Amino acid sequence: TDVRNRIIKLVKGILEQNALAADVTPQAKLVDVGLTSMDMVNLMLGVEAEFDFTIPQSEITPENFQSVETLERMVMTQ
Amino acid sequence: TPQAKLVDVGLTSMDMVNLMLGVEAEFDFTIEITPENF
Amino acid sequence: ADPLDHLADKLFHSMGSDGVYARTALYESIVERLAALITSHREAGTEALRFPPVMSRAQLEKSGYLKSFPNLLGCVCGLHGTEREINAAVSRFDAGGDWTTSLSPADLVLSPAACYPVYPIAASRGPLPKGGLRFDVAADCFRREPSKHLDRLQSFRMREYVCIGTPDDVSDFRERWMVRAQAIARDLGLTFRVDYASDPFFGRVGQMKAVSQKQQQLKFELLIPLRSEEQPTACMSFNYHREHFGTTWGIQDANGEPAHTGCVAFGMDRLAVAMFHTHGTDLSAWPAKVRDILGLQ
Amino acid sequence: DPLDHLADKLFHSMGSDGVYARTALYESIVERLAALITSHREAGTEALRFPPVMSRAQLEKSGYLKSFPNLLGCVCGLHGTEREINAAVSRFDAGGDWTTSLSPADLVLSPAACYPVYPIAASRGPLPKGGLRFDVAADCFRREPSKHLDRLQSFRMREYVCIGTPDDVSDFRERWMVRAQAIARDLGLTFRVDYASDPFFGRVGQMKAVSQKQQQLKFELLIPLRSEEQPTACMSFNYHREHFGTTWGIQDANGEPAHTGCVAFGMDRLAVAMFHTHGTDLSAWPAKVRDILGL
Ligand SMILES: Nc1ncnc2c1ncn2[C@@H]1O[C@H](COP(=O)(O)OP(=O)(O)OP(=O)(O)O)[C@@H](O)[C@H]1O
Ligand SMILES: Nc1ncnc2c1ncn2[C@@H]1O[C@H](COP(=O)(O)OP(=O)(O)OP(=O)(O)O)[C@@H](O)[C@H]1O
Ligand SMILES: [Mg+2]
Ligand SMILES: [Mg+2]
Ligand SMILES: [Zn+2]
Ligand SMILES: [Zn+2]
Repeated sequence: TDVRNRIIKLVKGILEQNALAADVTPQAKLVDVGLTSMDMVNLMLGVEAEFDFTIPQSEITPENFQSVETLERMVMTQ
Repeated sequence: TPQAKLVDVGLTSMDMVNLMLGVEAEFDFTIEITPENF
Repeated sequence: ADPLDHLADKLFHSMGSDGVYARTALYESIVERLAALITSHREAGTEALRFPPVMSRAQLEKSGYLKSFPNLLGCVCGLHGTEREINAAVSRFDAGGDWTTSLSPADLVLSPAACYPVYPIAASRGPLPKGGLRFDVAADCFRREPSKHLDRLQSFRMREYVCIGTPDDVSDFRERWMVRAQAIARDLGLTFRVDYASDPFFGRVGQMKAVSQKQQQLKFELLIPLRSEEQPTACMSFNYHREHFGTTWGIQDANGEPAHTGCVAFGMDRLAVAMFHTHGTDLSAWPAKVRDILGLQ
Repeated sequence: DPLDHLADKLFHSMGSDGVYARTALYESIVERLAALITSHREAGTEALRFPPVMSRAQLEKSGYLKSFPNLLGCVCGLHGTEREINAAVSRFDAGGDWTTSLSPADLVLSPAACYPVYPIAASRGPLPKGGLRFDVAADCFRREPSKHLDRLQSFRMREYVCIGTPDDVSDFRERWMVRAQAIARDLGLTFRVDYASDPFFGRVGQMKAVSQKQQQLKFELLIPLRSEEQPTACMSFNYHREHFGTTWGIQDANGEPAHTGCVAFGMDRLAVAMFHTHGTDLSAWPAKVRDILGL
């Protein structure tokens, strides 16, 4: 869905706004965007709440949390 | 002897423990205890 | 049949507990020579402190250790009750029961890492000078992870160089120590690689912190294959803490911003075991350059 | 207190009475003292180094609880499930007491350096003629908080331990009582050697001490640090009779339960004594003391 995508970009944009701002694209790496550890924690919760699901600990990985793209690929597979 | 040092006859620590305990069995003794009086 | 197990006979004696061993003269002579080699690389202006195996529980709590590795922490507890209560506890022991029910926590924990006590010490001095501060710290550390593998101890020696300053002070420090530590490992004739890594944080949220740590490349380890190349043993680490300790302890750099910190950590027991695994337990048969570097003659 | 002025050069506060960070100056002297002690080690002495923790069951078996239960530090931890641990952490997060979720491990902080050597020795079968001698060291712990620099909760202990017949142990202790005094004299220290007792807990304990002093099972080398009237014991010379031999089933060369004894050096107390006596400026220390320490 373009729904999951644009919504993820929103929560990423919302957490980002808690300090500064930047350009958030799908292939852009989250760490390069400027997300720190508590951001990544907050982002994982802002996604588990947004889509009424729980990420299996098995899927909490740099692979799935690399970029917005890799993240939607995880949200959508559930 | 009633002059012989208590530890000289062969009363080691556990002996002296029961010796404080045994003297309790006699009277109002609740003994705190110091090196001189033994 | 762990590949390290054969080293026990020459290096250790059992103390009735996995991960807790008496050290032989042979073993300790190499730990001490490794310690002296590390000292020979200490930078001028680095302040050396030696910490005991315990530290303030309140200091450790404040530093956030519980939120990260609650399961590894060893606390000090004691019999703090009245003389009657303590005598009863001992009498229960005498009668086959458990005296430990009378224990309550002290204000101390066993130190899980050498560097923790240095941050409040630094903080008490006021604003950092330009260039920051450097420390050489060491401690017997404790982590509650029993194991029979000789490279995973519950009580082990850690030696760290610690940098406290601006983000630039710290990254420069970590960069130079990553190069030097590799040179040392090379001089020691050890086979190793250096790669990014993460600390084993606790729980599900801990997994995400770890993910972020690896992504930010906050932690490198020097890894030596002891049992296998598939699961190598981390014998040094190069850690960037960002502003975590600076903010916690109110440490301000010379620009008035919350200080960053980082440390290079050497696992003294792991390095010693790495040496015996690599070169064997006969010191006269060690390579000449290695004997030289360690001053074995 | 007379020692207090030494704090600024020797130690940094770690936020707990009797637990201090050691400066490079202080640790350099501890190290030289350790090396000096090593250089007096008797031939045939096996050197072991112990970690700051040991087996709780071994210490229990050694009888430590009947003597100093109030001094013991036990290692405890959060041993529960992830759920239990999470609640404990949650309590802490809220400013609550997470320590109620602690339970005891199978380890204690070592109260003296020699305890772990007795089972090690026992596992080797019967003693050779002339007994066994060990050189041991550990960071020890005793739960006695104090502000005085000579009364620490965490401190280094170094010991020479003898295991053998009564004559072996007794000869060993006499050699070391003379030898220790010569070392103290070479270090420029003021001292006397006197009968002493361990600080046994409770009523019965007070009578254990009297009997200990009476049997002369313990001497101490006492150095005036805060006063001549209350000197500080910096070394001890302990005769245990057959207590550990019997406890651990160690038998001497003649089939008898072995006797044991030890000479204990309090490394932090000796170092503090050196700084109190000679001051914190090493270049000014007397030439014979500098030479003896290899400075
Ligand atoms: N259980 C242990 N036994 C021996 N040495 C250890 C142990 N844990 C850590 N060390 C050593 O001390 C250093 C401690 O820093 P660090 O906290 O990075 O360890 P770690 O990341 O927990 O390791 P590991 O993945 O092996 O558990 C390590 O690099 C290692 O050399
Ligand atoms: N709390 C302490 N702080 C520093 N060193 C200590 C402490 N307790 C013991 N030591 C050192 O360890 C040595 C051997 O231990 P030992 O059990 O003989 O001490 P002790 O007899 O309890 O003494 P005290 O009456 O001094 O507390 C002592 O001679 C002393 O030098
Ligand atoms: Mg670990
Ligand atoms: Mg004491
Ligand atoms: Zn560190
Ligand atoms: Zn002893």
